[PDB]
Parts: sequence; structure tokens; C-alpha cells
Amino acid sequence: ATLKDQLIHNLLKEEHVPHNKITVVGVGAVGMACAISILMKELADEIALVDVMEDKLKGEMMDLQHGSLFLRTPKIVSGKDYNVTANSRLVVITAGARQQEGESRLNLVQRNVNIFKFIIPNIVKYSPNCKLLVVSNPVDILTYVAWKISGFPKNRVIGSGCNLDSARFRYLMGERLGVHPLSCHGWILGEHGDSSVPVWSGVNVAGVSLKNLHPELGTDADKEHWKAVHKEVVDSAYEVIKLKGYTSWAIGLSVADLAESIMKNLRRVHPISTMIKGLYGIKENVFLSVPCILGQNGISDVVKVTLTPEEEAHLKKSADTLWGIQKELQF
Amino acid sequence: ATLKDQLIHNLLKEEHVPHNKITVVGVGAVGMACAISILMKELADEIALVDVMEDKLKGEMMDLQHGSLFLRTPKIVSGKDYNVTANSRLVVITAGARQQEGESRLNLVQRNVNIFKFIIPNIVKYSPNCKLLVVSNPVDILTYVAWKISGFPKNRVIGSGCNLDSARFRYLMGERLGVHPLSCHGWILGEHGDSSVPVWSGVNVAGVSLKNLHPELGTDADKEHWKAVHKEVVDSAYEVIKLKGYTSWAIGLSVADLAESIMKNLRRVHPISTMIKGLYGIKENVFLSVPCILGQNGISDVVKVTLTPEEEAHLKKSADTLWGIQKELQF
Amino acid sequence: ATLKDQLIHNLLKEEHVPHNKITVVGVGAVGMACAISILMKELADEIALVDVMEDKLKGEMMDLQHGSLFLRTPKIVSGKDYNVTANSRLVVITAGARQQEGESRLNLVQRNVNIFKFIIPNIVKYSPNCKLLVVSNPVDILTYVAWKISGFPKNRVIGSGCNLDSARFRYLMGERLGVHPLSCHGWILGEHGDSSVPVWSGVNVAGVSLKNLHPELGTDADKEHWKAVHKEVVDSAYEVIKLKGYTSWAIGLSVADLAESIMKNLRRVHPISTMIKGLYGIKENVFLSVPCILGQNGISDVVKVTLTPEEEAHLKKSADTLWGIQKELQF
Amino acid sequence: ATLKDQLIHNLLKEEHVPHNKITVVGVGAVGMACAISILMKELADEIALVDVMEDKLKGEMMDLQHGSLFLRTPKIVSGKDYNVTANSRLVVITAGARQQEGESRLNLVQRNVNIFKFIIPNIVKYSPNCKLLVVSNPVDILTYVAWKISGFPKNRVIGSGCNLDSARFRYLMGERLGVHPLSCHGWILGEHGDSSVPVWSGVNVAGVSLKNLHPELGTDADKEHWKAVHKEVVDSAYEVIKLKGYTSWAIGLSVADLAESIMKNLRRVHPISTMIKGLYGIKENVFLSVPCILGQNGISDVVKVTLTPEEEAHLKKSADTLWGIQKELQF
Ligand SMILES: NC(=O)c1ccc[n+]([C@@H]2O[C@H](COP(=O)([O-])OP(=O)(O)OC[C@H]3O[C@@H](n4cnc5c(N)ncnc54)[C@H](O)[C@@H]3O)[C@@H](O)[C@H]2O)c1
Ligand SMILES: NC(=O)c1ccc[n+]([C@@H]2O[C@H](COP(=O)([O-])OP(=O)(O)OC[C@H]3O[C@@H](n4cnc5c(N)ncnc54)[C@H](O)[C@@H]3O)[C@@H](O)[C@H]2O)c1
Ligand SMILES: NC(=O)c1ccc[n+]([C@@H]2O[C@H](COP(=O)([O-])OP(=O)(O)OC[C@H]3O[C@@H](n4cnc5c(N)ncnc54)[C@H](O)[C@@H]3O)[C@@H](O)[C@H]2O)c1
Ligand SMILES: NC(=O)c1ccc[n+]([C@@H]2O[C@H](COP(=O)([O-])OP(=O)(O)OC[C@H]3O[C@@H](n4cnc5c(N)ncnc54)[C@H](O)[C@@H]3O)[C@@H](O)[C@H]2O)c1
Repeated sequence: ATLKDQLIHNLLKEEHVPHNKITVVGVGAVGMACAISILMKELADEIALVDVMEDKLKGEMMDLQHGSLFLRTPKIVSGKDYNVTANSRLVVITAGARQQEGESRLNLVQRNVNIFKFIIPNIVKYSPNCKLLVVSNPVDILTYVAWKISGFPKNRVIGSGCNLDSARFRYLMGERLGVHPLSCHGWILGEHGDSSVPVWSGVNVAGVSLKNLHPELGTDADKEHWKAVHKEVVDSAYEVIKLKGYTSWAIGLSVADLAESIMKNLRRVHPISTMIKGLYGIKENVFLSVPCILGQNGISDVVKVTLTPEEEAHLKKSADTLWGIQKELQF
Repeated sequence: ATLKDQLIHNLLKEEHVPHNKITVVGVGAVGMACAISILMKELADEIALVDVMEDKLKGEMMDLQHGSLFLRTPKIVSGKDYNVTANSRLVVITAGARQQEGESRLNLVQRNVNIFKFIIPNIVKYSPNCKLLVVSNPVDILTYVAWKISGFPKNRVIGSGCNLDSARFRYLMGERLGVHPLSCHGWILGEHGDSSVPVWSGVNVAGVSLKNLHPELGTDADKEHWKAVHKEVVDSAYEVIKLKGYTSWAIGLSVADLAESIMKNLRRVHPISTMIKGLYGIKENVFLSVPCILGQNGISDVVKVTLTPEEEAHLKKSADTLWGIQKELQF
Repeated sequence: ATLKDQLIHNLLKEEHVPHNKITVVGVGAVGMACAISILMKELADEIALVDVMEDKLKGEMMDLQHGSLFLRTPKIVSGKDYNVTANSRLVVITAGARQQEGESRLNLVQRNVNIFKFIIPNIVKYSPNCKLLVVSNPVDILTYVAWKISGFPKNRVIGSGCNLDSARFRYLMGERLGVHPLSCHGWILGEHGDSSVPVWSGVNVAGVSLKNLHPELGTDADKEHWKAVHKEVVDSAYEVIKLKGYTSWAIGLSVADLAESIMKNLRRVHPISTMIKGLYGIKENVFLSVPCILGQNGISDVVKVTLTPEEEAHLKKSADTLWGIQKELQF
Repeated sequence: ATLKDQLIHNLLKEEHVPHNKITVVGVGAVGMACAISILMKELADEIALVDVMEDKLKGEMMDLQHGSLFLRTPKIVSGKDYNVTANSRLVVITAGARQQEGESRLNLVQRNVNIFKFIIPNIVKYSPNCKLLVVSNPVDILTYVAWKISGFPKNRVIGSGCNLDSARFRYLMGERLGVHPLSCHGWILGEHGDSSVPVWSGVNVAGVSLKNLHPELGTDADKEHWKAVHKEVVDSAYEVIKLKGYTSWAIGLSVADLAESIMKNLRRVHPISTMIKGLYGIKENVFLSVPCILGQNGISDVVKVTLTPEEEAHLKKSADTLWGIQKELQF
């Protein structure tokens, strides 16, 4: 004689298992900006939230659930134990220490490497066949770290990489040309940091190479100082951090972007961190951003950008900076 | 080396298996309406189209394929064959004859049962676990036929029903009260045809019962003629058929709504066709629309709506009307 | 010639005037939640952000601007100034103090009225025709203050109200019955706070009245404790504040829903804060939530819900509770 | 004592005027594929349908309205008199005679020029400040025709042009490279017909010019026959027409694309028909496809593609073919 029973006549029961589950590790600025972005884009039927902060974790779960009416993701769960993570198609990693004002992402390696040695084994135990998306900084170094501990194939370990760096670039080009960013094509390759390489030789609007029209564009001295557009891409993190304390909206938006190409299997090209041994005459185990076709299996192919010698030389420079760190860890 | 081999460095092969595959059976006015509507709502990662008319088929496929840039469903395929439908989560059957001007949907029964006798075993064999969504008319009777041939549990054999008739009802109510269809609540149960029941005991705007404010509302011969709204619902198909020859945009929207609740496992309540033996004093195996909770497994529950004696009377005469045609068992 | 002049041939200048401009006043947790949610629903063609904290402001703007590639709102601007808010169709005011742990929203009244005294005339002067959406707490009392200072007709001064509390109610009901919030109907009217009224006379699933099946439902001391659901609604804010310190994702969703009905002129019914003098025996100028029909002009109509004697009693004590604080007229 | 009056307490009245109205002239295959696409993308708050076929017109209006529940465009209107069109932001023209099997779009000029002399004056009378989007064939010639009769500025008269041709191209490239079309950049310029020019010199994936890697790509004799990809772009219309009778889905999708860049003012680059006198050393009044930045004022800028002499020569050839027709009309 329960209200339920007078109302509803049961046929079936509580199957459980999700088809499109996504986990978000870390429910801080970035982790909830990832979460909100991915929920608004309707990519998951089940989202799992994990953090060591219990109170914060349950509190943000409840604020997302209160919003159920307006969403199309009917199961929102969270916990400290990784069992909640079970059978995730994708695991977004956002946990760890963040940059203080004027702090290099490279300073974070000791503290975040200790976080990863802890969580990687726990997430691979419950989801042996997930696509790992690393966001935590220094993201190129942590993506290697996840690869190294997880034991996964190089395709299922992705670092968010220069997806963000190239969106700010497009945005800055777009404002000089008076064209929407979607329409200015420009690649920011290498490290998601101070050593990123702009590929000047490939920047274009509607198939036209801005460097054939303006040979002075890029890695020099004279101009309309296009070079400073790469430099604001490099200082953009520092400046936003100095102004609000941290960055969150643009990375959350750039993670939903990748997460749509993985979940829908579109095979779109994105500058993301992947293993590059055997490609630019880089003979080591470096992870840095290259254009990669991203799908349901992760990184299925890498695009061999034609790079000039100025360009190819700042990419080797970015890749050495980076293995100078990586070699000292080996956990 | 191909231009392909120069441009792209391959890291994997693998088994391209669909996660959210939708099959549309019959590429006519209703099929393509369903198809476009499902593609614009980005519910599938692969859509498969089957039809007997080989040319029509290829043509609709190519037209949809050339709009690929504007969609997020990477794989669009067809065949006469059914090998192309494998591992579908849902299959929408729109194949068959439709009404000529002034023709009852019950009159198509004989021709459509003949095609269901061949299509169901070809479907049931290649997607053992799909949800069958029956749109072909008379929808109630083909849903029962589909069930019967398939061997599937009832949870997984859904007729499109009064989802559409309720939408039309809400629209019309909407007009009169000066509020969007979304804020006008009300259900059309029973046959998706001339015998459908308006449930005036339940029509409301914000929780207030219109039958409580105006006791003469509807199945009353008295003053503002709310009853003429139900006659417009009944008549609406006949009327669009006399003006454009067929109906398509409303039912393609109506099917993608449904499709949405199933793929995302929403657990929303839809007036759809299901087996109502046991409920509302119905002793025969007939299919008709009753409010059902829809999810990744099909109908998991039926809501027991509390009908007035006159509304129950009218539902029973609706099941009595379908059973009369249903003793023909030509399969 | 610039690279710009070589690449692009200009055909026009013109007056870039916004058609769907939205202003968010206050770039705190609630403001940015509202902002991202409105940007992902692509409701505006230009969004303007105003705050007194100059750095925070620039920072949030730049973060949102760097995600431009992933949005469809081409112009994102800010200023401390209010010249930036010109010709807005809607303005969302989220500026002010929020609750500390265990603090009543009524306690912020004094501090928020002091800021409304400066912000309203700066808003009212540059968008003579905008719709004002008040989110700042106590929302009911600031909506009345906003009205009073502005000189605007009541149609165009909206408090966010119980839209949120109804969402939370539907969520909780949802859980218990095993259906999505969207198919559970029910309203929280009165104060957006401790005095809110559950309208149990109207809670339904598919037109059936839960109070009809279970007469003991709610404002009854009897058996399954549906009344504890209302206490969780009342308590939910306090509880997320004790766990994460503030609430933000639910109200940003809740505001974009509202925003949607206004920009598209949907004529949907939302429980929002409006002037209820005349209705339900209310003799004083108080603002509280009642079901309202929302459109391009603001509130065009109020639905007269038929309250049980105990529900009316409770609404009146809710207006009696707001009026007690409302005789303070410090403006 | 009407139901309405007991239910709703009126505050305001029936303002009317829309903010985002779109008209669709012609409710045939293309016109309703435009309509459905534009409604699903939620671009208008008001859609106006116009046709001389009265029955068909009212019938498709009703099928769209029946679908109101599932849409976010609350006013759907239609008529034979142009008064319904009043104060449209955008007017999509799809009316006219279509290609029979093996028929050139150039054969349609006599019959469609008579349609335009009739409707242009009627649409400019009611919407003096609309953006005209011509879809009817031969679209380059009709866009000139609308320009010439309307008296409008060259920015507010757009022909759908090679937006479709470039999407099929991207699609065909995408299938050879195994990359999503969104990621293969390739421009189809000139006439939306048999004389279209592929700009081989600008085709790329992630900033890399396929012609520097494969100099043989394009307008020759030897290869992997990339040249046949342009040729299937040219025969694609004929083949779909031969298979289903006409084309509709891809153009409807490509019209919603342009219509979003106009309505949201994104300033995106699109290959569309515009006046090109004074640009490729073309000294006459030709309308053909060029990359143009499209916004709320229409075509605000044209992008000066760097073209090779093979390329620049097929573009002059396309532009002469076209003015050989145009010069014989002069109405
Ligand atoms: N890759 C990119 O572009 C990008 C961009 C911006 C931010 N960042 C990075 O994102 C990371 C997070 O920044 P943020 O603002 O959200 O930080 P935050 O302080 O707001 O949140 C970090 C979260 O990590 C959690 N955490 C710590 N140990 C954990 C463990 N074992 N398991 C789960 N969670 C744990 C915390 O409790 C905290 O809630 C930083 O490393 C940062 O530099 C990356
Ligand atoms: N349930 C609803 O509300 C409702 C709404 C509208 C229409 N319908 C029904 O939709 C069905 C289809 O309507 P329609 O306008 O698209 O008809 P249509 O003639 O446009 O298309 C029907 C198609 O079915 C295909 N078909 C026939 N037999 C087949 C077989 N064995 N295998 C594969 N394909 C086969 C045809 O070849 C044709 O392409 C009709 O039965 C109609 O009455 C139902
Ligand atoms: N109505 C609802 O349901 C509800 C929901 C949640 C929160 N709120 C209310 O939202 C309001 C904002 O909450 P919050 O978390 O974002 O606070 P917050 O402190 O995060 O941000 C408040 C912001 O207001 C700005 N501000 C203060 N005075 C201003 C002025 N004169 N001009 C411009 N900006 C000014 C601040 O500088 C700060 O950026 C609080 O009053 C809170 O109680 C309402
Ligand atoms: N530009 C492109 O890529 C493109 C692509 C494909 C189709 N086409 C064109 O679109 C046009 C329409 O093709 P379709 O399949 O929809 O044709 P259709 O036969 O289905 O419909 C044409 C509509 O034009 C209407 N019409 C005729 N005179 C009219 C008048 N004064 N006012 C309003 N409507 C009038 C008709 O009544 C008919 O409903 C053709 O010219 C065709 O070649 C353009």
C-alpha cells in the first residue's frame, strides 16, 4: 500500500550498467568546469566524481544533482573509493597541486607525481579499457607518468596538451583579423607551457598561408609584431592566474571538445600530448603536443606536420627541456 | 608512399564497434523525418538505413552523407541486407503502406503484417538486444505483431502510440490557454486512431485540474467545447493527409523524443503502446497507449492512471475496437 | 598595406548592434555559473559582465574569451562602468553578500539593499527596456527593492524565486518514485527560504494526484514521510554551504532555464518572484513565488493555483514573514 | 466565468513583435528541409512560411505546429500574402522550378526569373532591412537577379552558393584520408554548378598543404586521381537526383549553417555567392562563390584567396560562362 505501488506497476528491474560513463577525478576549479561543460554537451549518461576531500565532493555532487531537472544525465555519483569509477569509457584527471602566482608548471612535478602513483593503479583496476585524459600540470610530464604506471597502450593515454594553447592563439588571431576563431587556423605545438612552438608556416584563413603573404610573420625581429601573439599565448595562464587566481572556463570547454571527439568517435584532428618517439628525429620517450586524429579508441593516428627548420628546431628544444625532467623521476 | 602515408602516421587498426547505433527501417517520408531528427539531436554514433527500394536508399544515404560537415554522427550506412543493422541499441521501423485520403489506419493491417513477417526475424537475428520502436500503422496492432514474431520480452517492443496524439493535444490546449505546449499537461491514451481517449480527469496547468475549475470540461455536452479539442486530435492526421498527402515532421520529432529517453536512460513517462493485459480490466492481449516509464531497457514500468468511470469505459471500448481487428492472426 | 588589407577586402563598417544581449551583474560564483550556463545554451549574441572588483572581472572575462572557439557568442565584454550594458534585453543581478554558514538569507537584506541603491539606476538608464532578473538574496525582498528603485512596471522585474526550490523538490520526488525530475510535477511557492510552501494538492506524475492516492501525503503527520522531502528542500542550501561553502551550479542552470523562456518568448510557467497584492488575500506589497507565465516582456500573467485551506494559510504566513522584514524601507 | 479567466490573471497583453524572425519562401523539398534544420538549431523565435500552393502550405504549417512540444520556436505562421513576412531579419528563398534528370541548372533561368520578378518586390516591401539568402537554382544568376530588383546593398543579398559544394568536397577528402570532414579544409569556388573550381593550392589537414607533399594533386593527368574527387563533387547533384529525384538534406543543413552565422553574427568565413566586380580582374557584374566573412549585416568582407594561374584561369572561365547568361536577361 505504498504510494509507489499504487502508482507504478513494475515490469522490469534495476539493470544498472551505463553505456556512456565518464569519470572526473578531482572536483576543484578545473574538475567542476570539466564536469559542467561535459554535462551541458550531453556526452554521458553517467558521471562519476572522485576526490579525497569528502565534504567538498559530496557538496558539489549535491549542487549538480539539484540541477537534474535541466540536465540529460540521470546518474550523478561520487565517492572516495574507486569502485564508483567502474567501467568508465573516459577518465578525466584534474587532481593535483596548481600554480601559485609566477610559478612554473614544472615546479608541480614532485607533488603531482605522488598523486598519480596513487590514483593511476586505482583507476586502471576498475576500468581496464578506459581512455585516460590527463589535465593536471605539468600535463606532458604527467601524461608520460600515467602511461608508464597504467601499462596501457599509447593510444589510450592522452594529455589535454595544446588544445587550450591553440584555442587562445585562434582567438588572438581572430581579433587581429576580425574573423571568428573557428575560421583562423593556427597550431600551437610542443609543451603546454613556456617552450610551446607556434607553426607559423601553417597559419591560414580560408586556405591562404599568412606567411606567403607576409614572409616576415613569425620567429624574428621585423613587423606588425605577430610574434607577440605567440608570447601572449605563453603569458595568458600567468596573467589570468594573477587576475582571478587560477584558470578554469577555457580548459573545461577545451576538455568537453576532446571528450566529444572521443565519445562520438568523430576522428577529429587536435593538438594533444602523445608519445612522439620515432617522429621528429626525437629518439626518446617524450610526450608533447602534435596534431592527432582522436576517436573511440583514443589516439589512432598522428599527422606529420611539415615543419620548417626554425620550427623543427624549437620543437626539439621543447622536447629536450621536457625529457631533462622525465629522466630524473623513473618511479 | 600514398599522400595518406606521408601525411599520416598510423598507430592502430581496430574493430570500429558502435556504442550508440540506431537503425531506421524504411527510408520514406516518416523514416527520413525520424532520421534527420535523430541526427540533429546527436543521439547516435552510427545510423543504418534499410529499405527494399535500392535507388531511393542510396540516394537518401548520399544526401544525408554530404551534410556530414554539419552533423556529429560519423558513420551513415545502408543496405537491403540487414547485416548493416548489427549491434543496434534501437531500431525504428517505419516500413510499409500509409493511408490514402480518408483511409482508416486499421485498413493497412493486412499489408503491413505481410512485411513484418519478413523484417522482424531479420532484425531480431542481428541485434539480439535492441529495443524495437514500431511506427508503421496501425501502430498498436503492429507492435503486438512485432512482439509476437520477435520472441522479445514486452519491455523491448514499443509502439510510438499517443506520444504524438498527446503532443497535438497539448499544442491545441496550449493555443486556447496562451501557454506553450510544455506547460500544458494532458494525455491521449488508447488507440493511436479514432478510438483514442482524452483523459480530462488529468489535464492541468501548474498542478491545477481544469476539470476541477470547469466540471463540465470535455466528455460533457456543455459550453466552451473543450471536447472539440479531442475531435481535432482525432481528425488531425486525416486533415494533414488531405492537404499535403502524408504527415512526417511531427512524428519524426515525436520519435526522436522517445529515442532520447531510451539512449540516455532518462526514465521519462510517455504515453506509448504496450501490452495492457491485467490493467484496467483488460482480459485480451492488446497493445495500446498508457503512460509508461521509458529507459535503456525499454518500458520498465507502466503508471496506473486513475480514470473516471466514463474514461475507463472509453478505454475498454478502445481495446474492444482493436481486438475486433486483432482476431485475424495471419502470421 | 597590412597583412589584413592583403587578405581581406572590406565592403562595410556599421554599427555593431546586439540583438540578444545579456548582462551579468556580479562575476562571483553565482554570476559565472549563470554566465557559462547562458553561453552553453547559446542564448545571447553578446554578454556583458560588470563587477566592482576590477581584476577578478578582467580575469573571468579573459578566461571566458579564451574558450571563444568553443562557444557561439562572438562578443564578451566587461567594465566597472555600465556604459557596457547598453541595450541589454535581460540583466541578471547576482551582486552582493551571500550567507555564511548557518545564516538566514533574510540577514543579508541590509547589505544588499545598500548595493541595489547604486546598481539599479545605473542599469535602468542604459537598457530602458530590459527585463530585470534578480538573483541576490533575500531574492523576494530585493526583487521588491529593485522594482521600487527602478520605476519599472512589475512585468519586467523578476526574482529567480522557487524555480530552484521546485527543481530540488522534483529531484527528491524523482528519487523516491524512480522517474526523472522532468516527469514529476510539483511546486514550491512563497519565500525562497525557510517559509516556502510545498503545494501537495498539485504534486503529480502523469496527471495523477499523489494526494488523491495517499490522502495522508505531506502536511500530514502520517506514514512514509513525504513531508521530510519539503524539509530537505528547505535545508538543501544550508547543507551545500556547510560542505562546499556556497551553491552555484543549480542556480546557474535554473537561471539559464528562465533566461531561455524570456529570450525565445516561450510563454512557459515558472514559480518566480512577483508582486502578489490582490491574489490569495494578500493586502501588502510583497513579492514571492507563484506560478507565472514568462515571455519576451517578462511576466505577462500569473496562474491562480487552487490551494487547500492549509496551503493558503501557509502562503499567507510566508508573505507575513517577508512583510515583517520588509518594513525597514532603507532606500 | 471562462476556464481561462478562472485560471489566469492577466497583467500584460499581446505584444507581438519578434526579435529573431526568419521567413522561408517555398515550402517544397528544400524549403521544408531548410525549415526543419533552422527550427532544430533554435535560431528563430518566429518562422513565416510562404508558398502559392495553399493546401500544401497550410498542411506543412500544421505538421510543424503538431511538433510544437519538441521545438523552441513558439510562433509558426504561413500565408500567400507577404504581410506575414513583415520584419524578418532573414528571408530564405527556395521557390522555383527544379532540375529534371540530366537537366542543367542553367535551363531553369526563364521559369525562375519570372518567379523572382514577382516575389522580390513583395518581400522587400515588408522587410526593407532583411538579409536575402537565395537558394533557388541557378543560384548565382538568381542572386544577381534579387540584387538587381530589390535595390539592396551588395551585403544583404547572398546566394547559398558553394557552401554545399565545399561540404561534399570535405566529405569526399575526409573519406580518402580517414579524417572527419570538419578537419579537412578544401574550397570549391565559382559557380554552384558544372564550372566550379577546386582550389587545390589551399587544401590541407592541420595546416599542411596537400599540394607541397603531392605536387601532382589537381588539374592534370597523373596520380592517385584526386582530380576525380572534384568531378564527383560536380556529378553529386545529378547522381542524387537520378537516385531519389531531388536533393534536400544537405542543402537544408548547409542553409542552417549560414543562417546561424547571420543570426548570431559570428563572422565566419563561407564560400557564398557575392558580387565580384573589381576582384579577380573580372570587370563585370558577376555573382559567384568566394570566401566571405558573413554576419548580422550579411557579407561584410570578401577574403582574397591567393590563386594559382591554373586556378585563377578556371575562375575567369566560370565567371564568363555565367555573365553570358546574365547579360541576355536584363528584366
Ligand atoms: N592542462 C591544462 O591546460 C590545465 C589548465 C589549467 C589548470 N591545470 C591543472 O589542473 C590541476 C587542478 O587545478 P585546479 O584549479 O582545479 O585545482 P584545485 O585546487 O581547485 O583542485 C585540485 C583538486 O585535486 C584534488 N586532489 C588532491 N589529491 C587528490 C587525489 N588522490 N585524488 C583526487 N583528487 C585529489 C583536491 O582535493 C582538489 O579538489 C592543476 O594541476 C593545474 O595546473 C591544467
Ligand atoms: N505512428 C504514427 O503516428 C504514424 C505517423 C505517421 C505515419 N505512420 C506510418 O508510417 C508508415 C510509413 O509512412 P511513410 O510516409 O513514410 O510511407 P512512404 O511510402 O513514404 O515510405 C514507406 C517506405 O517503406 C518502405 N518499405 C516497404 N516495405 C518494406 C520492406 N519489406 N522492407 C523495407 N522497406 C520497406 C518503402 O519501400 C518506402 O520507402 C506508414 O505505415 C504510416 O501510416 C505512422
Ligand atoms: N536566489 C537563489 O537561489 C540564490 C542561489 C544562490 C546564491 N544566491 C545569491 O547570490 C548572491 C551572489 O552569490 P555569490 O556566491 O556569487 O557571491 P560571491 O561573493 O561569489 O560573488 C559576489 C560578487 O558580487 C560582486 N559585488 C558586490 N557588490 C557589488 C556592486 N555594487 N557592484 C558589482 N558587483 C558587486 C562582488 O564583487 C563579488 O564578485 C548572494 O547574494 C547569494 O546569496 C541566490
Ligand atoms: N542552391 C543549392 O544548392 C540548391 C540545392 C538543391 C536544390 N536547389 C533548388 O531549390 C529550388 C527548389 O527545389 P525543391 O525540391 O524544393 O522544389 P519543389 O518542387 O519541391 O518546391 C518548389 C516550391 O516552389 C514553390 N513556388 C513556385 N512559385 C512560387 C512563388 N511565387 N512563391 C512561392 N513559392 C513558389 C512551389 O509551389 C513549390 O512548393 C529549385 O530551384 C532547385 O534547383 C538549390
